[PDB]
Amino acid sequence: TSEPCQKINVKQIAARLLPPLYSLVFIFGFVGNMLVILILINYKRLKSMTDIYLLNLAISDLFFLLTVPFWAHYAAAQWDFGNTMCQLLTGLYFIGFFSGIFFIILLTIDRYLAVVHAVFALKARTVTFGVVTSVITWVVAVFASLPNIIFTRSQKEGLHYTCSSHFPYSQYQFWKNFQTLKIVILGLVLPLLVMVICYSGILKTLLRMKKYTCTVCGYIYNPEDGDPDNGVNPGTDFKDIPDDWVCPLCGVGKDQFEEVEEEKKRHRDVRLIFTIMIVYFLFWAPYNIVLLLNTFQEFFGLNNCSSSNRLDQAMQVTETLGMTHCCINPIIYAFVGEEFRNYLLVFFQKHI
Amino acid sequence: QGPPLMALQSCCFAYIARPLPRAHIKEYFYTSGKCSNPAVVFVTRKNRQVCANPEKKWVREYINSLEM
Ligand SMILES: [Zn+2]
Repeated sequence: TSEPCQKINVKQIAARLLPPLYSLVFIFGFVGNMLVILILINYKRLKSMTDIYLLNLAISDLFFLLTVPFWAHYAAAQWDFGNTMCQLLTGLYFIGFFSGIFFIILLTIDRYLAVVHAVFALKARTVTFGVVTSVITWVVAVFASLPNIIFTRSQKEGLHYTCSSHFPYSQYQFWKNFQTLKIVILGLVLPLLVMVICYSGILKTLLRMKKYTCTVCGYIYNPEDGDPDNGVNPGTDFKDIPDDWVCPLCGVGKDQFEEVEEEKKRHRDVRLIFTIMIVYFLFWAPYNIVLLLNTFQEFFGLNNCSSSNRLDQAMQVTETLGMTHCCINPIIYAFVGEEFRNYLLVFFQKHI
Repeated sequence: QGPPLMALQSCCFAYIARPLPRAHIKEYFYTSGKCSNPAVVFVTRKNRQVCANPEKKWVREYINSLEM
């Protein structure tokens, strides 16, 4: 009677599953992000605001990764590292976390500016400003992580040692809400808002009439002013040109025309930033949602032993999913980015 | 909302009505911030775990004792 509510199964299962998984994550993630950092510094050489944010984003994953072996051991045994190591690692973890989403947001805005406000982005997308922005962003990520550090302590809980947050019981539900909202607003609402705003500005610009160029002679078809002396009314989409039409200079068919470099590069640069952002929401939105359910479990009537145990299973599964994300971004670069896969090939050629 | 694996931690949904024999209590800990309810857990010489209300005067007095 009046005993704590046991999640004895959930714990014991977690102790077997998580350590190898986190180990695999730490393996793939470390070599993946180290590779990314090596390529950005030595092969792409950091020449733009984008390379700077991609660099910092990889650094963000490494802060996260450095803590993973410890969480892996914690799951496998208990908290053997003492309190100061508990507060430190919790700090690194949330710094990794917040800086992670902040640079994804900065990537999104940096590309937004390039596509929608091209003229303003001239002096604004200076590498200089990329750097100061990154510095400020790290500072902020740290202040955002401070409360989590201070609320977190190692303690002996009967037989086992833990590393956990505790909130003062006098303002218990206040702090729970504060901490949960801080994670959910910054980790979910804010980047959704950015995504929505930015991608309506970008899709707008993106589906405007695209310029094409002849592969043989290099003639450029500008949709804005068509081609009058050969019967093509200005403002005609290249698709809307009669098929019997040929290149005014060399006379090849539309079959030998491609999109101009600046247009395909733009399509590529938008595909990258989009994939990163939504893959982020794939791996982390479940955790945020379950975090909301737990914090207001009394509101949903989930605050009993049996219900909260199912809630706890969900929480651990989705937290773990989120944890695996710190190895996903290099994988994305390998299957989405043409720049990375090629530089990776040169990386191996340089090994021979 | 904190470091990983807080889901693995136990929570209280009831509090003991009357103070336990001070003689029989060995240690104490607070339940995780993940928990719906704030709670103190006392462990006994017999290593039973019993949830108590942190707001109660006897509980805070018990906690103060275990520090000294
Ligand atoms: Zn031509």
